[PDB]
Amino acid sequence: FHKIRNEDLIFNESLGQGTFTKIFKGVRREVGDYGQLHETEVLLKVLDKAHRNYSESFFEAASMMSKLSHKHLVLNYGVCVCGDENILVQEFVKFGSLDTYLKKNKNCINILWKLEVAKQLAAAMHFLEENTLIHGNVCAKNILLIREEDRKTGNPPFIKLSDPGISITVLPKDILQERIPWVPPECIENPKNLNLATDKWSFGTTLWEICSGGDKPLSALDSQRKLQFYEDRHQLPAPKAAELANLINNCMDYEPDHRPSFRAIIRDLNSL
Repeated sequence: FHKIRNEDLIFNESLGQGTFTKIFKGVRREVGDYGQLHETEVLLKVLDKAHRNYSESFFEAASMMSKLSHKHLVLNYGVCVCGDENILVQEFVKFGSLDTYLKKNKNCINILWKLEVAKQLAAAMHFLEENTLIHGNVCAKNILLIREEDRKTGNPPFIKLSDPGISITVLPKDILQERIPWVPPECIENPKNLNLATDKWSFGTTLWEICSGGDKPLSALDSQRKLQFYEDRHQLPAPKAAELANLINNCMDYEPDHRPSFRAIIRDLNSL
């Protein structure tokens, strides 16, 4: 990761928090192409100082993801590790996270919009799978809406998959349990079971979010009941708009080896 000086960063408003992180809108002063000076809007992810021991995991998968370039993968500009800070400097996406967008615009999002977003996410995951790169935290909160749909000009929405944050292989067990049903059953059993098949399960959970107007699956269950949901081998309910329900359940297969390739997933989506 390219190193950015704290002096070139301005922190502005808080945009919320992730796991052991705080998120801010900011500005980066930089010299761009042709030597032109820019003041570039950025997204700043700050690891909590109290959790500095997660800094290696905080940067790792993000870095590996940034070693591959792809139109559906978020751009990381670099890191700021001046002083006692651990900061990821990321492109600022105009419309933010998909989960909030789905809820704010539920009445204005139809099946064709959901199908296009599902196809784009599948394309990103197929690219990762072909590169045998595990993401590890596929969820609607980690999908960013670059561009809104514009029916008047035929433009579909356009999304990017963002970074996974600190890996589930190092997070406390109580946090993994709260992340059911995004974290697959084999990873609740053993977080070291994280593998490519992990992302297929979470992708199914993410499709459920996309189809459920930003509802969170199993949000009414506490961690104990989320555990028993997996022990009883339950599946998620079909979303009211159930067009993707079979694909969701096919991806959320309790046998990791039976989860379909993203090539097959893309073929299924194209058939709808």
